[PDB]
Amino acid sequence: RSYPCDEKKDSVIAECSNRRLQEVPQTVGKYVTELDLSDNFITHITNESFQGLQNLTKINLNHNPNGLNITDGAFLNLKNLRELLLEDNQLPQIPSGLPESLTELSLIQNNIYNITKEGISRLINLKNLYLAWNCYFNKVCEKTNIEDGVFETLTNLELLSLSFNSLSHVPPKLPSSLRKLFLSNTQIKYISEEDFKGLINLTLLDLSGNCPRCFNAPFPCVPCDGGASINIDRFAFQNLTQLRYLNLSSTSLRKINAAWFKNMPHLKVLDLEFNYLVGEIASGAFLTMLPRLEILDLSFNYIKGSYPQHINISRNFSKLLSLRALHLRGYVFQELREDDFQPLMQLPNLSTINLGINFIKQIDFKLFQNFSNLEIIYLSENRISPLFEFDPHSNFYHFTRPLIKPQCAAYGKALDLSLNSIFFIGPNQFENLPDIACLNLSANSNAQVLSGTEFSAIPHVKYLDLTNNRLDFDNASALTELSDLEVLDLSYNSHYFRIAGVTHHLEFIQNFTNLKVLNLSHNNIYTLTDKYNLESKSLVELVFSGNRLDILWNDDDNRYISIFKGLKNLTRLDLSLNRLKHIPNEAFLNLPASLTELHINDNMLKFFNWTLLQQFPRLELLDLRGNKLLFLTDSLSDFTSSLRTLLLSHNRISHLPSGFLSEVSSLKHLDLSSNLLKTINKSALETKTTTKLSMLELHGNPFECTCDIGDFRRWMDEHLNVKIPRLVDVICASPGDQRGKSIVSLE
Amino acid sequence: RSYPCDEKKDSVIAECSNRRLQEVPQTVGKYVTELDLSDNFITHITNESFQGLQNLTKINLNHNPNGLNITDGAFLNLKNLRELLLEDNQLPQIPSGLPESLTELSLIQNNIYNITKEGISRLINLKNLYLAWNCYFNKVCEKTNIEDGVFETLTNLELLSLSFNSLSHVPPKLPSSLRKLFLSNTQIKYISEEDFKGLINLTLLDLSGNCPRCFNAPFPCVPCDGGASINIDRFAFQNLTQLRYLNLSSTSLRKINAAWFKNMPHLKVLDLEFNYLVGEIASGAFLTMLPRLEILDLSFNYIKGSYPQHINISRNFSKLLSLRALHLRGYVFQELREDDFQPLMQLPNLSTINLGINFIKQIDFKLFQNFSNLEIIYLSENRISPLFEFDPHSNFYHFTRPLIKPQCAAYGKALDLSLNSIFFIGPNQFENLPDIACLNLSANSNAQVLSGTEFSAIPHVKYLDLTNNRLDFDNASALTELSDLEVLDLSYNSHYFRIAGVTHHLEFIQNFTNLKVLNLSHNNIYTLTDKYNLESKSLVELVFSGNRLDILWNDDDNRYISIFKGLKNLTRLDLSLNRLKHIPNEAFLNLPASLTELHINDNMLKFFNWTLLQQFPRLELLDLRGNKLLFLTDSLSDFTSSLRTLLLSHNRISHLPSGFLSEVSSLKHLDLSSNLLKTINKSALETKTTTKLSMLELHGNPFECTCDIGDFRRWMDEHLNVKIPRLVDVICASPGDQRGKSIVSLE
Ligand SMILES: *[C@@H]1O[C@H](CO)[C@@H](O[C@@H]2O[C@H](CO)[C@@H](O[C@@H]3O[C@H](CO)[C@@H](O)[C@H](O)[C@@H]3O)[C@H](O)[C@H]2NC(C)=O)[C@H](O)[C@H]1NC(C)=O
Ligand SMILES: *[C@@H]1O[C@H](CO)[C@@H](O[C@@H]2O[C@H](CO)[C@@H](O[C@@H]3O[C@H](CO)[C@@H](O)[C@H](O)[C@@H]3O)[C@H](O)[C@H]2NC(C)=O)[C@H](O)[C@H]1NC(C)=O
Ligand SMILES: *[C@@H]1O[C@H](CO)[C@@H](O[C@@H]2O[C@H](CO)[C@@H](O[C@@H]3O[C@H](CO)[C@@H](O)[C@H](O)[C@@H]3O)[C@H](O)[C@H]2NC(C)=O)[C@H](O)[C@H]1NC(C)=O
Ligand SMILES: *[C@@H]1O[C@H](CO)[C@@H](O[C@@H]2O[C@H](CO)[C@@H](O[C@@H]3O[C@H](CO)[C@@H](O)[C@H](O)[C@@H]3O)[C@H](O)[C@H]2NC(C)=O)[C@H](O)[C@H]1NC(C)=O
Ligand SMILES: CCCCc1cc2c(o1)c(N)nc1ccccc12
Ligand SMILES: CCCCc1cc2c(o1)c(N)nc1ccccc12
Ligand SMILES: *[C@@H]1O[C@H](CO)[C@@H](O)[C@H](O)[C@H]1NC(C)=O
Ligand SMILES: *[C@@H]1O[C@H](CO)[C@@H](O)[C@H](O)[C@H]1NC(C)=O
Ligand SMILES: *[C@@H]1O[C@H](CO)[C@@H](O)[C@H](O)[C@H]1NC(C)=O
Ligand SMILES: *[C@@H]1O[C@H](CO)[C@@H](O)[C@H](O)[C@H]1NC(C)=O
Ligand SMILES: *[C@@H]1O[C@H](CO)[C@@H](O)[C@H](O)[C@H]1NC(C)=O
Ligand SMILES: *[C@@H]1O[C@H](CO)[C@@H](O)[C@H](O)[C@H]1NC(C)=O
Ligand SMILES: *[C@@H]1O[C@H](CO)[C@@H](O)[C@H](O)[C@H]1NC(C)=O
Ligand SMILES: *[C@@H]1O[C@H](CO)[C@@H](O)[C@H](O)[C@H]1NC(C)=O
Ligand SMILES: *[C@@H]1O[C@H](CO)[C@@H](O)[C@H](O)[C@H]1NC(C)=O
Ligand SMILES: *[C@@H]1O[C@H](CO)[C@@H](O)[C@H](O)[C@H]1NC(C)=O
Ligand SMILES: *[C@@H]1O[C@H](CO)[C@@H](O)[C@H](O)[C@H]1NC(C)=O
Ligand SMILES: *[C@@H]1O[C@H](CO)[C@@H](O)[C@H](O)[C@H]1NC(C)=O
Ligand SMILES: *[C@@H]1O[C@H](CO)[C@@H](O)[C@H](O)[C@H]1NC(C)=O
Ligand SMILES: *[C@@H]1O[C@H](CO)[C@@H](O)[C@H](O)[C@H]1NC(C)=O
Ligand SMILES: *[C@@H]1O[C@H](CO)[C@@H](O)[C@H](O)[C@H]1NC(C)=O
Ligand SMILES: *[C@@H]1O[C@H](CO)[C@@H](O)[C@H](O)[C@H]1NC(C)=O
Ligand SMILES: *[C@@H]1O[C@H](CO)[C@@H](O)[C@H](O)[C@H]1NC(C)=O
Ligand SMILES: *[C@@H]1O[C@H](CO)[C@@H](O)[C@H](O)[C@H]1NC(C)=O
Repeated sequence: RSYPCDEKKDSVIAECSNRRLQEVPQTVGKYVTELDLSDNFITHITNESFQGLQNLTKINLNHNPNGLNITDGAFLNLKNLRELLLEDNQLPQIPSGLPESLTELSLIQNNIYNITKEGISRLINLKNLYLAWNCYFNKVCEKTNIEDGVFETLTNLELLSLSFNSLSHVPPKLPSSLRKLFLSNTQIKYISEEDFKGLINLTLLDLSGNCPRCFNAPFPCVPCDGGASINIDRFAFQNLTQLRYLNLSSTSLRKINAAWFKNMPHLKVLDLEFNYLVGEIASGAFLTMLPRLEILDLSFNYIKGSYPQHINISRNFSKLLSLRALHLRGYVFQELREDDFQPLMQLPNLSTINLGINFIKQIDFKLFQNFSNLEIIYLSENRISPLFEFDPHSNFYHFTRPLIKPQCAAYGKALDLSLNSIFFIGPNQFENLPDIACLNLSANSNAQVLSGTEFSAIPHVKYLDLTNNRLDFDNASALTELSDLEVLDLSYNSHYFRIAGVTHHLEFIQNFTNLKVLNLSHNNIYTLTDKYNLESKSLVELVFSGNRLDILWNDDDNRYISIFKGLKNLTRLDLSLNRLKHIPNEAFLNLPASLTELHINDNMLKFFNWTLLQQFPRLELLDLRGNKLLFLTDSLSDFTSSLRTLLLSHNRISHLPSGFLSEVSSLKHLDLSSNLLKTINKSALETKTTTKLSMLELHGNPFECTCDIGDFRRWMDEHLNVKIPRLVDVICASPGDQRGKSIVSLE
Repeated sequence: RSYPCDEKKDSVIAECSNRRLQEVPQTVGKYVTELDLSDNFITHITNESFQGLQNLTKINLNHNPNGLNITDGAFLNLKNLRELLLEDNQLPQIPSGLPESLTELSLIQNNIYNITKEGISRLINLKNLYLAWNCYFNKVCEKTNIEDGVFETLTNLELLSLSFNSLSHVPPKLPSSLRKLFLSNTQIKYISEEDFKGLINLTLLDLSGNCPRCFNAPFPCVPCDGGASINIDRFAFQNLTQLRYLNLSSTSLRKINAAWFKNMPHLKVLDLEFNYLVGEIASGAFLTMLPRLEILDLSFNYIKGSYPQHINISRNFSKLLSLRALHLRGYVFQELREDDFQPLMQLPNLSTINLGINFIKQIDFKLFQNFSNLEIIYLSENRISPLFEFDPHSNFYHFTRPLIKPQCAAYGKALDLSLNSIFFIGPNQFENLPDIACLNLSANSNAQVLSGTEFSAIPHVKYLDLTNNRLDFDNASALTELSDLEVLDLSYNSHYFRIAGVTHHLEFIQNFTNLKVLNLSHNNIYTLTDKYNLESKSLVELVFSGNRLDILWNDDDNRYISIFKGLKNLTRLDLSLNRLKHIPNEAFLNLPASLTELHINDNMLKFFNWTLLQQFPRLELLDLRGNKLLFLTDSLSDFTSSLRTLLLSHNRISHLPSGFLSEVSSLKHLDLSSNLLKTINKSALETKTTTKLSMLELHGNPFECTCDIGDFRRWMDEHLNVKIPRLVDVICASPGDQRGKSIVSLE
């Protein structure tokens, strides 16, 4: 049994990260090809650390310890080591005597201020070299010395990242093999005609954050004198004929030279965020030179102190024939009129329009249907009313998550109006819109009494997000015009639900013949009007977490005893976070017999009636994590032949009954972590049959490592293929001389 | 080392199929959850076959042997057996005493004519039961007796397949749990009001092939008397409110009762192929009752002997608001005019139109751009000119592969004009078309001299399929108007290439700045005009199989010695099937130094100069399978530190040199199957280092199983994680007493 790592198997990974290791383990399998030792407490690497492990092609030593001392030549023996990750190790230098086999080396987030021939010029197979984020913001550090011609040797180098270092000039003598060159936030003020003249293979150039626009910066930001623009020679990009990505965000551009793009016939992504380009947006010649451009980001180009009535888009936007996505967040303007987006309306592939964070107060919605074919109309975070801190592997200037959840966007055209002030829905709000399938009205503080007409103009919504509002369910016909609805999210509408004296009608749920997923979480539901039962022939999943089943199922009240029984198709039910101390037997018995997955985690349960599992013959997963359960039934084998996964972590169990690990015929995964087990008896292991488990989780119990643990230790050896994860965290609490050892120590 | 099965690891599969096993192996790992024993020579199953293997949830015994004798209660001990596959085993009955744990049982393609309570009524957890294809066509077999109420017990049954059995009537007493009911080709002539009256959960109903349309059938086909229609009671489908799929193909329908669909508000797929519905296509009321229908298949509804001028589509097609795909193959008509498809033109989601196999002679192509948004215009196999045999798990009436290759369709709008008679391209052929990205002109016997203007009206093609034509490359500007082209398929244009006295100009390949993949296979290329070199800065993959490099690289001719050198970006090169007996050193040396993958398989090579691998430092895969190589270099370790996979199966190698399995630092996968190895020496195994292999293939060598094989056998035990597949086929050829044993036998 592999220790302290967990092995996964076109290569074999030893997962050994975040395990408190104070040394490289000397027990790595000889068949391992990738070794992850990140996030431990390792302080020395030498030539003995990985002795003879010639199958290792990748080693991850990021974030050690929690500086890392690597001797000269420590890795030199590894003849096929290709990838070495040494991020966030407080290194003062590039380690010497690295193996010539390397194709990827990462030294991100260290204290390296000297890039030398001695450290890298021998690494002639290098393909990707990451040196970003060694000297930046208000760190105490030195300007980076790049030894003249250090990279010139590296004739296979395709990616070089030097961002977030103090460089002052583009390094000379770069190899023409480069494809991707990242020089963001390097304090370069001037790009010469010579800087990139031989980089005829380059596909990506990142010059962002040189002469930055520092107003309202979320980091320590140092502008060029006067807040001046980066200075880019007219001929700087003359031979960059392979460029697809160009990042000039936060370079304090006021002017774009259209002829910069004369010899980039492939440019596909242009990032121009956080500049001063309102004037170029209105009249820019560069827009005519980009007929293959797919993504244009012009976000945060606002004029400080200016709140113009309208956005001013050049007619030359009509020449962006391949455009797919246009991001215009943070331009800052009051009203969007149809005439204002005329230049975009014939572009055949413009599918995403992003107008987030513009403080727009009014939109002429009819305009969107006159575009050729929008699929994402993203208007989140405006003012519409009724009609180390930075991840070095992510984008610095924006989030990269999808604008609209993929599960909602998969249904078809999407309109996102979240985080505005559309506090009620008037009879004309959705007039003249495309056939919207995905609608987001989250966080509009909406208090509407939905009554069956409000979405009549967009009646084919399939995924509706009404979260974080204050909906008032006073009318049983709410939402019944949406006949095709499949997903409804009503999470965080507690406002009226918490008030006993107003009405709460959830009758409408029965009207949907296509509804599959319903989220009622965090509504503080404790009382309903007239009809006490939820009913649906179609619903498969109900999330009811964060409500008050403790009240609904109070022992003095019989009204809600079948609240979910009428969800005749239900397979997944989440009752977590409902303050439950015990469930009435009759209420448990009235849960739908169709259930396969039942979550009751994070309640306060001291009692569970196991016998009632006899009435759920399709139940595969039962989650009771995070409760106060003091004991387990001794008869689970009599109550289920379907249960596959039983999650019981974070309870107060101190004894495992006879047969618990063997007798349930279908049980594969049993999580008993973070309970109060001191031992596991022989009788628990085996009765008439032998275990069918494939995973048993036990970390965080106070095991007693006397000879009384001997039967379980022998059982572990007889049953190697029962995975017990985190053996390093399956720790003797006693006796004193064994405290802190994994139970897997001692004999 | 697991034998005779190969183990793969949320479950562990023992792959044990097609290994000539004459008995269930008694060596299955106790941790195995799915056991595949299909396609062996097993003839008996008893209660000893799977004794104690309580982790088995799935067993596949299909196609044994190559009848299978299963004793009463043989599987009864397995308490969690869920899936049992027993297809094509010549069973005369349902096995008795099957385990109550079963949720899936397949008895497809047996000799079972009796469905009895004794066999199935105890299986109350069954969810899917397959009994199809036990009595059909001209098999000698009996009508199926279904014991009254046999399925009524099965209150969890969701899928029941009885197709291709002689049933005569729908069985009574079906459980209302059913979701999918397949009764294709069951000789049922009449559907009563009672037949499906309680099936309120049904989503799929398959009644195809009852009262079949037998003209030109590719199987023995028995029509209803007179060729009459199936007889479906008006109220037959009255309660099938959950139906999404309805298959009435080949039921000899002339009339569709529109009110059959009155209570199917969810119907999504309607299959009506091989009927007599020309009159209903022209005027059918049913088209108004299907506003959620996505796929309509009306293929092969032609009137025998009739070749009308035009197709006649009802205006009611305009009511099919959700339609995505319309299949109208085999209607048979002469000309497609714009007025004829008016009813389809406003449907917003109609993305696929399939008019295959109509013998259409003329098309008004401008019509397609007036649809709302077609993405697949499939006109393959028409007459346009210049302007057991059946897989029981597939569809019986059509192929299910995508109409257009997904790699071509991923680029955008697709027009497939393959298998017509467009034998030259005139100046107006592609006028008035949408912006086509994927164009298929395969198999039009096209002899055009392409000259740089023929695709001017559709200049943004990205994936062009010109295979199986007779292109005449007399003009160096061919195809140069397609500036965005990324994939070009010129396979099987040997016609003019085989003629020495006509010109062959391939200069144009250099003009494409986006070209990634070029297929020149099967062109019999042996001579080019003026320029002897292929050149491209962008190309990554060239397929040159099936040409005459043997001639191009003849020792008396220096003209083609750098033919591929100018493909400066190339990583994948396929030179298979070029009749090569030896490659000139200088020609091998002139292959691009960028190569990662090089295929020279299926030539006639007796010589390979291994030393020349020193000039390919990115080479990862080398494929030399299917040649005549008599020996291997002894120095491969000196010639490469990049080679990962070396494929040498089907050559004539009889000795492995010292260090072959250990000394190449990067070599992981070595295929030496089907050579003439008698032994593997100690020195081959290990020299300064020890093996880095993770896979070694050795099946089909004539091994000598004397004590001289002892060093290799010990090495196999020391190196368990070097996978040697198919140990059953790694067979002693000698001595006589060991012949036929796996080398893994004997000590
Ligand atoms: C409707 O609009 C709301 C508000 O814009 C969307 O809420 C946002 O949803 C995203 C995506 O899930 C949340 O980001 C994620 O958060 C977690 C951190 O807890 C992280 O694991 C992910 O990496 C990701 O960043 C975001 O915080 C949340 N914003 C707010 C204010 O709640 C919602 O997704 C939209 N609905 C649809 C259907 O698109
Ligand atoms: C309200 O309840 C729904 C239903 O549970 C929540 O949406 C669901 O959120 C889960 C993630 O918690 C999604 O599952 C995940 O899907 C991703 C992408 O396929 C997968 O990679 C993950 O491993 C996991 O399976 C699930 O798809 C999603 N369902 C739908 C219909 O969107 C929703 O987030 C809840 N709302 C609030 C405000 O919490
Ligand atoms: C352009 O049109 C031609 C002719 O219609 C297409 O050729 C056809 O391609 C399909 C798909 O690959 C072939 O089917 C496949 O064949 C093999 C059997 O060898 C099988 O492995 C697959 O399961 C599949 O059935 C088909 O035989 C072939 N037809 C002919 C007459 O050659 C071609 O794919 C079209 N090109 C594009 C880009 O879509
Ligand atoms: C002419 O040469 C091209 C380039 O090799 C051939 O198309 C390629 O065919 C291979 C299959 O042999 C495709 O790879 C396969 O892709 C599928 C789907 O992703 C994957 O599941 C398989 O495991 C395998 O990777 C490859 O995608 C495809 N390339 C393109 C650009 O379509 C083409 O078939 C050849 N033409 C003739 C007539 O043989
Ligand atoms: C996103 C741009 C930062 C400068 C700015 C503009 C505005 C705000 O902040 C800001 N915080 N609120 C506003 C409210 C109405 C109109 C303009 C703004
Ligand atoms: C696909 C329909 C089978 C009956 C049929 C019609 C025709 C053929 O076969 C057939 N084989 N060739 C034809 C040529 C021109 C017009 C009609 C046909
Ligand atoms: C680094 O570790 C080595 C031993 O591996 C030790 O001799 C040396 O003192 C350490 N270096 C520093 C700067 O602490
Ligand atoms: C530049 O790219 C080409 C492919 O067109 C390639 O052959 C060349 O090796 C690259 N340049 C280098 C490695 O300097
Ligand atoms: C629009 O997108 C489609 C699908 O990706 C592509 O085929 C087409 O060439 C694009 N049109 C333009 C003008 O780029
Ligand atoms: C709609 O779009 C077209 C361009 O496709 C434009 O000419 C026209 O002015 C727009 N119509 C309206 C009403 O804005
Ligand atoms: C709900 O609102 C509708 C539309 O206003 C109204 O006609 C109906 O009477 C109300 N429904 C109730 C009270 O159930
Ligand atoms: C909602 O469903 C009930 C049947 O349970 C029906 O009485 C009611 O009319 C439906 N309401 C609407 C507006 O469809
Ligand atoms: C029950 O759920 C499944 C899965 O979503 C669905 O196929 C079926 O239509 C549902 N049943 C009903 C009556 O709506
Ligand atoms: C379990 O539930 C049933 C009532 O439904 C009862 O017979 C048995 O007493 C229960 N156990 C407990 C602890 O209430
Ligand atoms: C079932 O598999 C587990 C490993 O997942 C193994 O330890 C156990 O012995 C097996 N049980 C039986 C009865 O074979
Ligand atoms: C089937 O095999 C059993 C032994 O397992 C044997 O007794 C019996 O004769 C066989 N049945 C037939 C019909 O051959
Ligand atoms: C019919 O489907 C429903 C879901 O709406 C389900 O509750 C019921 O169990 C199914 N019918 C059966 C099992 O007979
Ligand atoms: C058309 O398809 C889209 C995307 O799948 C879907 O949102 C929409 O509802 C469909 N329109 C109709 C009329 O079915
Ligand atoms: C084009 O399509 C529309 C329906 O969208 C139809 O009314 C019109 O008649 C068609 N035009 C031509 C020229 O066929
Ligand atoms: C190829 O054809 C073009 C168009 O016909 C013609 O103008 C040109 O002269 C020819 N190109 C040659 C012979 O290279
Ligand atoms: C094709 O490429 C060559 C340069 O190698 C150039 O002479 C020729 O003009 C190009 N032809 C066309 C039609 O673009
Ligand atoms: C070489 O190939 C890669 C992968 O397709 C591509 O990124 C690059 O553009 C190519 N180089 C040239 C010069 O076209
Ligand atoms: C391998 O190639 C080179 C010539 O390029 C030569 O030195 C050596 O003789 C060659 N070996 C054979 C067998 O030709
Ligand atoms: C490398 O891994 C193989 C299994 O893939 C193993 O048999 C061999 O002993 C390993 N070699 C070394 C040097 O550890």
